[PDB]
Amino acid sequence: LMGGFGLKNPPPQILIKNTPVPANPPAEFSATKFASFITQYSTGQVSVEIEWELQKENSKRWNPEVQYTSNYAKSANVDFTVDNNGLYTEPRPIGTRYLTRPL
Amino acid sequence: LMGGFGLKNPPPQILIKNTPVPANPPAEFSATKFASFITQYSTGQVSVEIEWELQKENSKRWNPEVQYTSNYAKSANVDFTVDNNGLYTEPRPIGTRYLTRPL
Repeated sequence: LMGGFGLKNPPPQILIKNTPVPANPPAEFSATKFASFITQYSTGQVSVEIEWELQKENSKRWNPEVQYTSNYAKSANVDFTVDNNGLYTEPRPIGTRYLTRPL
Repeated sequence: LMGGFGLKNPPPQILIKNTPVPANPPAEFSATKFASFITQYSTGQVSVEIEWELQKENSKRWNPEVQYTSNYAKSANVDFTVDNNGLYTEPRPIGTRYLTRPL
């Protein structure tokens, strides 16, 4: 209901964890669980590649369609860009429904 | 300078004429040119087929382009349509320059 593709078998959850690295243990054995660890974290790169199939528009409509367009007029910023502080923003929601089809 | 494709050898001129059909000549010979003809005209269909080659847009631009679009708001007529008397009209000139390229 929030929109998109209902899947019986969706893309799987991908789970990641830093492996615990104990700190120095005591010199005599204790059966108590280790509470003492070397503080650490991890970083890397992730890539996602998705192939999408397209359904082409077959229309015989004579007159021009409504299209999504950026405003041609001047402004202080460009839509869907960073500002002078480096903050990327999205000016508005963009749906998918522009082209038309007979009912 | 009015725009378009300069051609050394353009599409040729296609010339058409109704063939003259004399009216009834006099019963004695005259060498004078016929001035008297059966009035007629012609009608038919004409087809023109042009193949156009396209140059695709390769851009890496991140933000959306300016696009030609029809206005989404309501109005009394639809652009590029006939009116209630059957008169087809063109609301405005449409150029070709919307997509962008680096210089």
